[PDB]
Amino acid sequence: SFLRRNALLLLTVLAVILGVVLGFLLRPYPLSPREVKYFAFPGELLMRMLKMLILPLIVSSLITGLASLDAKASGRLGMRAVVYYMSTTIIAVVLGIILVLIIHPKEVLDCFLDLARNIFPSNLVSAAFRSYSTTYGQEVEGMNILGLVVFSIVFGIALGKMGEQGQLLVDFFNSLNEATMKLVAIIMWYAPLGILFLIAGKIVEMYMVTVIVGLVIHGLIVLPLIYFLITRKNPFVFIAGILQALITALGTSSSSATLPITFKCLEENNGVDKRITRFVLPVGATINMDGTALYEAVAAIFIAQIITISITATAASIGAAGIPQAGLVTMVIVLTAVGLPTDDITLIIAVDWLLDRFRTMVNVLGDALGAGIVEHLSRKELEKQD
Amino acid sequence: SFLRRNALLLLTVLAVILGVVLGFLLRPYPLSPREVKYFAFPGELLMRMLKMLILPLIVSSLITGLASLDAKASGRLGMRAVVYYMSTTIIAVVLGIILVLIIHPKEVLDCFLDLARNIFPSNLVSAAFRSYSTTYGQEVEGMNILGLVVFSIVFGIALGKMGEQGQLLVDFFNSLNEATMKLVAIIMWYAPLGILFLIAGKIVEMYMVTVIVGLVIHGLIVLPLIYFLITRKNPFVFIAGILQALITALGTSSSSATLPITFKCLEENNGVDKRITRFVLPVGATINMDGTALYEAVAAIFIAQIITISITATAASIGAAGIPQAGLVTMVIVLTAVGLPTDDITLIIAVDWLLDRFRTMVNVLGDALGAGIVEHLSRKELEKQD
Amino acid sequence: SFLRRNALLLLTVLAVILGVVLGFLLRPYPLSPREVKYFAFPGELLMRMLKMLILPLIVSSLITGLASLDAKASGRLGMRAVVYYMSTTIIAVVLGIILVLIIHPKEVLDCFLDLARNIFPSNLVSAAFRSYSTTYGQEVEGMNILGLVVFSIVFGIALGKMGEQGQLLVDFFNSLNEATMKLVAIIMWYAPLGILFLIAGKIVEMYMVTVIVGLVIHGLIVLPLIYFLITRKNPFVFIAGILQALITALGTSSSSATLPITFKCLEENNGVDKRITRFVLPVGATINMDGTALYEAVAAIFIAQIITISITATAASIGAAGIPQAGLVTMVIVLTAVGLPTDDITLIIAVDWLLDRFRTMVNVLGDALGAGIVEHLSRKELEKQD
Ligand SMILES: COc1ccc([C@@H]2C(C#N)=C(N)OC3=C2C(=O)C[C@@H](c2cccc4ccccc24)C3)cc1
Ligand SMILES: COc1ccc([C@@H]2C(C#N)=C(N)OC3=C2C(=O)C[C@@H](c2cccc4ccccc24)C3)cc1
Ligand SMILES: COc1ccc([C@@H]2C(C#N)=C(N)OC3=C2C(=O)C[C@@H](c2cccc4ccccc24)C3)cc1
Ligand SMILES: [Ba+2]
Ligand SMILES: [Ba+2]
Ligand SMILES: [Ba+2]
Ligand SMILES: [Ba+2]
Ligand SMILES: [Ba+2]
Ligand SMILES: [Ba+2]
Ligand SMILES: [Rb+]
Ligand SMILES: [Rb+]
Ligand SMILES: [Rb+]
Repeated sequence: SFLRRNALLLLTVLAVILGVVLGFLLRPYPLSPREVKYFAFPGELLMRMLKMLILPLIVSSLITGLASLDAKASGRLGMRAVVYYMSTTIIAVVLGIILVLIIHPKEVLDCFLDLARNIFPSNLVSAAFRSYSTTYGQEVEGMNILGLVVFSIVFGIALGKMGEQGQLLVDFFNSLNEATMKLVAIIMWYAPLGILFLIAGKIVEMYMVTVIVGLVIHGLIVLPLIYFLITRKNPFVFIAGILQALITALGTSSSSATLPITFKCLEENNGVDKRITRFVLPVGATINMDGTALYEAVAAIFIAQIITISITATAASIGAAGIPQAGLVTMVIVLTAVGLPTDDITLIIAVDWLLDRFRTMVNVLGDALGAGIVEHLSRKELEKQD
Repeated sequence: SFLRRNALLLLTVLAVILGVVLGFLLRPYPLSPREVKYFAFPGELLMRMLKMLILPLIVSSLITGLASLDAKASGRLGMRAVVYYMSTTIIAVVLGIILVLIIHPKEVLDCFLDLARNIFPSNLVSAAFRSYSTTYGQEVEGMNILGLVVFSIVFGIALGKMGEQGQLLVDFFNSLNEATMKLVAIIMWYAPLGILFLIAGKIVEMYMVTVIVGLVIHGLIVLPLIYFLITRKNPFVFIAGILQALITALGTSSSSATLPITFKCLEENNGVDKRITRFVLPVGATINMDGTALYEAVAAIFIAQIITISITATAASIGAAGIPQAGLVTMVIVLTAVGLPTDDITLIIAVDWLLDRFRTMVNVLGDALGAGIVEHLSRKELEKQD
Repeated sequence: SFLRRNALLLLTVLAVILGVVLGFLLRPYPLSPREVKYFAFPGELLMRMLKMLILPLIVSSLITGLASLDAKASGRLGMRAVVYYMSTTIIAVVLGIILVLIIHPKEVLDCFLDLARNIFPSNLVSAAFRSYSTTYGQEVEGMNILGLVVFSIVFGIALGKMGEQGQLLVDFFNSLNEATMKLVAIIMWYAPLGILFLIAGKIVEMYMVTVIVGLVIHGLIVLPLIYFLITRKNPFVFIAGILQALITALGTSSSSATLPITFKCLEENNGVDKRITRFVLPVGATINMDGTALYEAVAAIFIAQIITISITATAASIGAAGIPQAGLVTMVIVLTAVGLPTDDITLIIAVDWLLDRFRTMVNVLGDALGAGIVEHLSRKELEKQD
């Protein structure tokens, strides 16, 4: 009965172990890294299929998400969601400093300007695939999620204040979100074939231990106890539904790439209201620092062998939303403010390929558990609409 | 009562004087021009917020603008609008020659080919952010307004001939125009904070006098007397409404960047019919040469110290719609036809930063006063639809 | 009466002869090839006008084409269409080997990977104008038709399974297809002026004979006899309607560029059902190899003076959908698998300018005659919907 009910998640569990085993079976690499790319190809296709659906999901989710909700109420439960994104990050930043205290193993100012320049895009067509970042054309390949999310929020809320006239395109983007979420059903089945070929190509190439210690204790103790404190419901039962999304989080290593799956794992598996998931999930894929700030704060102290380092590490990953090799460049810029050499970066690249997979896993769990706290803390607002 | 009724325009007047004063207070610049960019940043954000809204306003304005109007009648009042864009330019070109007579202070052929190549875009997605211009990829960053306006006009009129089937997406773009015009309400409030920081960063760096003499006499005598001749109504009362747009025209220095504000200053402040503003304003932001041809014709004679120079100067700025540093490159190409050195251009760049602000001010007033003449000369066509 | 009924096709026939005559009248070229570009300009404008309409036609045709049809039935008549695209190619590849037997006159593996990478686009906005192809950014200018067609098919069929919710945007893209097909009426009239100036600029610059022999025998014997075998109707009567599209196929030399005209020549001239033309024509503009594989297979044997060469030549042109100079680069990659020098390519470029015009003519006829066979072999499926 277990193999019949939960069939696809047992396949992804089989894909993780088979991906490690087959990868370790073909570990002595006599072939050039060019041939490794040809081997990791079936997993590379899944990423293209997922990246395809990021843009028409993020745009359509928020536009309907802020329109379905009253402009006055949505602005209030939105501030309630900010409470989660700020508190969990504060505890994580604090946890990172204690973690290195017991077990010790482009300009800086320009990144705060590029983040503000990315928030308000110059062209929405250019925002859909090019992100702004000052270089010495500043626009470079990689979706400007921070700009599209900002426009979608103010555009979506403008439709809530429109009513009669606005009703047309709101029904359009809801049908569009339903269309893009009907394409995700097929992408979920290609995931086992993808993941096993994707992680196998990435394996064939004490700080590492420090990171996982803090990441697991935050995702299994800190975050679930925050959920149990307000909702008064078991967190593992909520975790059981989002299992098909948390396993893919390791393979994808991007919260944006897993967003189409994470959406179905909350709306279908756990049974969470669409009106709040469409409001929490897109913002959470960029604003949430729970896992990525906890990874970057530990990275700064390890190579050095306090308030200024934390703020710079936060504004780094928010500025580099879904751009390829985001963690690689952001760690360089954060070292200019502290005054540390860039020679140590040549070693963390050969260890980030497995550590970034767990970084996303905490980030995806945070947005999912965040929506669970939001739903319970906004039940009266949701009943007002019905 | 005056401070209560007209509050935001008194703030922009305060922003202009405070922008000059604070700029002159911090005039001795010990900092590198890189730091000037960081200072002019709050005004740089307003430009990104305005450029954001250009594209979804221009596309949606014309599509509904030509569909709401009868395909037979719209084609006729359109020719009536061409009468304005041709006559005012002829008088301006003539005024420029008299102005230099009393007070004397890529190829040419390729620009006429690039203009024709820009009119019909090869790809509408590429047209939304890349303009065609031959270089020795010809497509370069900067919206192809000339191509999007052309498509929107023939696409919008195709919906007027569609009727029943076409009614769906016409109601979509009208709701979309209403959405983009509901976002402009917040951008209008960021303008005082923007303008004061934007003009201050631009101040810290007899021909100049000749230009303003011709520009003021055209905008305060020539254009208002043309309005008073047909409408038989006071032009200053019409100018009083568009005050919030004319002040921003100095700061933005682009007729396209001020189009979202100019739209509200005509539809809300002066109380002009949407059906004709959506028809006159987008075309006027590119086709109108009243101020920019009057600036370029005087530029040619001053550095030289007749029919061929005027036509080449007209087709230059129409070809370079909203592309950055349009006046800088177009003045180089116009000198090849007359046979004059490019050494004189190194001096006008340090004076254009204040002169281009008044160039746009005449251009924005021309499109606004043009719509006023169009409304009065097409009252019977508008009554036919009701 | 003949000049009155069929007026525009007699003009395009006049354009072909006048284009050759005027071109041969101005054959001794004393002007640099830069001036030839300025001469071929009125035909260059038609191509921009046609390329403009490719993207909003391909996207809107398939989305409504798979939604109007039942998800179960469409998947079946789709397999019936694959029968045509596979059988006609098999006969063509076989015909090419017999044609060279009687009358004898980036990596290879990467192209099979790039084709799979193009099928699933990473970003739909980027897919609308940039195609993926590995180079040693892989994304380069030229519409990713293979990616947009794939998305449109799975997105369109997702709307058929949506019903009530999906009904909104399906009526949108059908009105949009009707809009883009109402713009094509004016482009059809610019074609005679275009073609005569476009072919004249291309003329002023035994293998050639071998190609036309096989191309004419396939398009006038093989393909029409396949039509007459199933439909039991005269093929020349069906060819008579699509005459306005077949003449333009010579001028455009691209099946995608002629798609907007080919659509009207089937829906209006021959009177074919929209539901199947919108399903056959976009796929046929890329997947069909009837003419282009017959051109490339003969190209390999001529320069050499069997199963491995045919498969590589097929996957080459499908990978290079509508990208400029597709036949030039694909012939280089196919020679690496066989092991032949690239010195022979410097001669075929000066002969492809007339041979590629007939290559498309066979490809356009194949898609048109394919739709004719599909309609007759799916009459019962079409009656089920009514
Ligand atoms: C800096 O990064 C952000 C931007 C937004 C948010 C919140 C959020 C989430 N999650 C969503 N979906 O909507 C709103 C939020 C508000 O705080 C306020 C709320 C809102 C209401 C009314 C007018 C607004 C005008 C501008 C911005 C937000 C507005 C909408 C959080 C972080
Ligand atoms: C060269 O730059 C331009 C293009 C257009 C215009 C006029 C205009 C303004 N303002 C608008 N909104 O629509 C039309 C205009 C016509 O003259 C004619 C009118 C029109 C009616 C019917 C069919 C047409 C077909 C092609 C072009 C315009 C057409 C529309 C002016 C300058
Ligand atoms: C490789 O290049 C292609 C892709 C598609 C096609 C066929 C086609 C044509 N012509 C169209 N318009 O739709 C479908 C086709 C199917 O074979 C199958 C059919 C279909 C039905 C149901 C689910 C599908 C899921 C994925 C792909 C096709 C699907 C749609 C042919 C070649
Ligand atoms: Ba957080
Ligand atoms: Ba509402
Ligand atoms: Ba004018
Ligand atoms: Ba109408
Ligand atoms: Ba075929
Ligand atoms: Ba249906
Ligand atoms: Rb990541
Ligand atoms: Rb300007
Ligand atoms: Rb071709």
